[PDB]
Amino acid sequence: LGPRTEIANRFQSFLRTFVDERGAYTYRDRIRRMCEQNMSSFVVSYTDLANKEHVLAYFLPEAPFQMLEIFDKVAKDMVLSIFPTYERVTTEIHVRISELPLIEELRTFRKLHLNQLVRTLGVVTATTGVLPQLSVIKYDCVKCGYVLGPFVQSQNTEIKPGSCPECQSTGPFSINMEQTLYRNYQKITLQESPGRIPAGRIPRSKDVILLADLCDQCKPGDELEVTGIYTNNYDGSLNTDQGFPVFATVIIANHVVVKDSKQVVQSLTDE
Amino acid sequence: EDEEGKDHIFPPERVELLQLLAKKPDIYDRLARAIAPSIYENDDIKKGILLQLFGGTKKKHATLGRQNFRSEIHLLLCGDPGTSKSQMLQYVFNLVPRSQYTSGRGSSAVGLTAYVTKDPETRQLVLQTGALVLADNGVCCIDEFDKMNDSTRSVLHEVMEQQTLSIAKAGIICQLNARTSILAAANPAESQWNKRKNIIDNVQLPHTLLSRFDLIF
Ligand SMILES: Nc1ncnc2c1ncn2[C@@H]1O[C@H](COP(=O)(O)OP(=O)(O)O)[C@@H](O)[C@H]1O
Repeated sequence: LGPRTEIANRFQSFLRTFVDERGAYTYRDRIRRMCEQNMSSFVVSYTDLANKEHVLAYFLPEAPFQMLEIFDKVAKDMVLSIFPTYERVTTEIHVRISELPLIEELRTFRKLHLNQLVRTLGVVTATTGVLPQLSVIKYDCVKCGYVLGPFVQSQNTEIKPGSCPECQSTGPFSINMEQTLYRNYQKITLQESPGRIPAGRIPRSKDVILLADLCDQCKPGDELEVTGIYTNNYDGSLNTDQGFPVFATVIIANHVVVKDSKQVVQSLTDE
Repeated sequence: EDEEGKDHIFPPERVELLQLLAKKPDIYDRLARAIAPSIYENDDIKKGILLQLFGGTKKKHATLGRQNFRSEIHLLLCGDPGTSKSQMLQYVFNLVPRSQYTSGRGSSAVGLTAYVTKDPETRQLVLQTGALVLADNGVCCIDEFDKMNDSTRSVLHEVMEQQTLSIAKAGIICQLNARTSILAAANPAESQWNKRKNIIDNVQLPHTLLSRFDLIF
């Protein structure tokens, strides 16, 4: 729109306009430094974001999903436009945040926190190993023997259009094991620390999702700080019910931070 | 019979006979003489029993909020096997209102408290039951005192000396109320009390904790 175009423009006229470190801003060059090491995990400052334009604190929680998407789109359209040399290897991006003036302990988050901006910590426990999932929907026709084609995918929902090279026909189908896009996976099970309990009873816990960029960093019993966001499996079997819906809650990680972080770590001041 | 209080109130005609009994200076020995059904040897203690028959005074401490000194009454019987302590008091189990009868190696400390396990009624496990807090003010006729682990008998110090409980487990954590009077039928590590070796050491206990008791007749 007129205004709904200006989101990406604000990012563009942010990353090379809001400048500190005595000139020659990070996000002028920090993105270059991300492309250099082949990471694709650029991270953003909420502090600096508010120091530029406060506006995108309220325009986030109504759908932080679309905020993050409309950001990383800008990272591509900048990178491959100025670094078309990049356009072989990965050519896909998403960004992170590390400034949220809040720690929500566990046993603190409830129905108001639904599907919006979050922070919390805890302790790791046993979880899964290393697996991928899918990323794109494509099958194979057999009435005409064609491909159904690739189809636009919703987060956990079916598509099934009639349009396809088989005279837009062939309701039935089969599926291949290739020509389709993949995505690593790993899980976590988060517990709360033995210091900040309610002083003597059993503790609480909920589970957390990490994604293909995010695996083989955690371990059982490790130190941590994560933004994450509040999930909802939208149906853990609604019907003629219990005395209670069998619902659950997860957090999906955007930016995980280790609070030990025993590697060579810090950025550089300019001088 | 039991202790509802309301469903037990007596008529005045019985009060006639009750105060009639009270009108005997013979009453000091009458009920102690009415303790046994037929036993007619050396009842000289049955007067000492009867102060617990008429089971103690209620010196309440709703007065100052301080120091909570109940009229704690604690006496035990100890001696040889000849005495019918177990059988006398098996019959007295058929006397006491809160009649209990356990003894050394009938139930552990947790065999007295926290009967915790699964319950398929809830389809879950639950924090659960005990023994003594059902027997408040009551008695358990008890024998074979010198039979338990040190796990038990360091509980009894707590109650005999404070008449309390405060509990801490991973599930429920509790500060309940528990309080009552004793009967017991302790025994030594011996077959006969050894002549020229007092129960000051014969029964198996320490140096002045043996002295601690009110008086074991
Ligand atoms: N006055 C009495 N009336 C009835 N039985 C008696 C009397 N005096 C002794 N006995 C008998 O002596 C025995 C006492 O044994 P018991 O007291 O049960 O052993 P312990 O002293 O280890 O408890 C009982 O079997 C009981 O029949």
